[PDB]
Amino acid sequence: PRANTKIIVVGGGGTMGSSTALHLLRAGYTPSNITVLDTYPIPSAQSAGYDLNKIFGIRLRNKPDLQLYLEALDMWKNDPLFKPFFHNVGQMDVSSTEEGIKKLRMRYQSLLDAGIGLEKTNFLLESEDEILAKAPHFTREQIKGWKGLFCGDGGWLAAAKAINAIGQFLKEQGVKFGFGEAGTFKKPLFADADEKTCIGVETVDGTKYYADKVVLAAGAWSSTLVDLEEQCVSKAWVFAHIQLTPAEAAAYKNTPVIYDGDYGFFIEPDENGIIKVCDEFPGFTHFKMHQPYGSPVPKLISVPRSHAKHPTDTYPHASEVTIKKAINRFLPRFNDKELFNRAMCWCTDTADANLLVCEHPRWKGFYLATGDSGHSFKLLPNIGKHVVELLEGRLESVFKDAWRWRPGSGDALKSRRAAPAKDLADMPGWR
Ligand SMILES: *Cc1cc2c(cc1C)nc1c(=O)[nH]c(=O)nc-1n2C[C@H](O)[C@H](O)[C@H](O)COP(=O)(O)OP(=O)(O)OC[C@H]1O[C@@H](n2cnc3c(N)ncnc32)[C@H](O)[C@@H]1O
Repeated sequence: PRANTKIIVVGGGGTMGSSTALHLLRAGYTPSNITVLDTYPIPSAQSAGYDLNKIFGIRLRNKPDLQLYLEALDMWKNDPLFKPFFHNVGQMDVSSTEEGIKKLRMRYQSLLDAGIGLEKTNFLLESEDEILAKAPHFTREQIKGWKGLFCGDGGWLAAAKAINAIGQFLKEQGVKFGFGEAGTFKKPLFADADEKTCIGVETVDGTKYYADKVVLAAGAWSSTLVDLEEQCVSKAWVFAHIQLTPAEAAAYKNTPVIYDGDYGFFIEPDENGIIKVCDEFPGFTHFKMHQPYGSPVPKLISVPRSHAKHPTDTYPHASEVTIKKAINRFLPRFNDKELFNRAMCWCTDTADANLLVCEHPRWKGFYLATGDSGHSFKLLPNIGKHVVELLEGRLESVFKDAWRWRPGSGDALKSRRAAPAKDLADMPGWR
């Protein structure tokens, strides 16, 4: 029974972890029977969801994407917990190359082919007046030859504030927590030597926790903690910040997310006039030597870098150039603004960009909730519901099949992206 079942959530201070913790409580699980274990207190300061904002937008690259999007949209708009952090300003994809424009038109036609009537809230913009109509901060000279795709259900998400909102609820309900070395996963605990029955986890300080079921939602650290057999390759993307005065930020109030595949994107300034700018690239890996549990031999795994141990860290010099090019494209008036809060954000890719959400093949009672593939923060409100369904053996096949244990199903180093990720050991400047 739910009331008498104990669950351990590793990485419960992150996106998929806190979501799982939330839906356990909603399902009627006893709060004191739930134990969240994360290196950092929720919201985890090293979590990929520990950001000013993320983008919410429709994307149909896999079979479960449509239902996951519709589910999250419904909750981002109506759920009293998540609603205050969704800003529905829309999103616009632009391009001036013939291949980029070609790609816009195909993405638009892709939405139509779903047959649910997405053409009602998604429009192609073939004129310059149509573009300026939805994004008046551009100039007519700037957007000469641009074509646009406007998705109206889009917008951005107050990321860290949303995870923090879940955390406040968890603590207020009486969920037990473990931080620092007492919250840092080391290995699972087993009943016998055959290791076919998991009964808990041990942290790096030696502390042991016992429960009926364990959930591993360690994000980009998952493949370093347990042996995922190269199903997940962790990569880092980059962003920077610029600050506008209230008078400068005025022309961008309620502005749609602007995106161009050949440059990157930016989001409207927040409460403090801060604009974030990402670029567009396959990501950076960081292979460092590590022994994940389940592997008999120290493998070389892409491990996220610790900002705590490396304070001077920003990002490679190549990133500085591409971020400045993005700024020159979208916000040329601010080309003299200073960049600050340069940082790297870590995700983990699967081969087909589907999630990795499944019970461990051998470790019965041990479950995996990772494989975010750098596009899953949008699933914060609803992903935890399906993880619970997995634990109770009620996950529908459309999700269970795509999220299945699938080693040797392709190369996650390249994934669905344009190129294999380069490593930070070959990029100068970030250290
Ligand atoms: C990097 C990035 C990602 C991103 C994005 C922009 C950037 C720069 N923009 C997005 C967007 O616009 N829209 C969107 O939908 N997603 C976007 N993303 C991706 C998103 O951030 C990730 O997909 C997602 O956040 C990852 O989820 P996950 O739950 O997997 O990740 P996490 O929050 O990092 O969770 C990890 C937690 O695990 C804890 N941890 C790590 N190790 C341990 C150990 N050993 N023991 C206990 N806990 C551990 C971490 O501390 C963290 O709390």
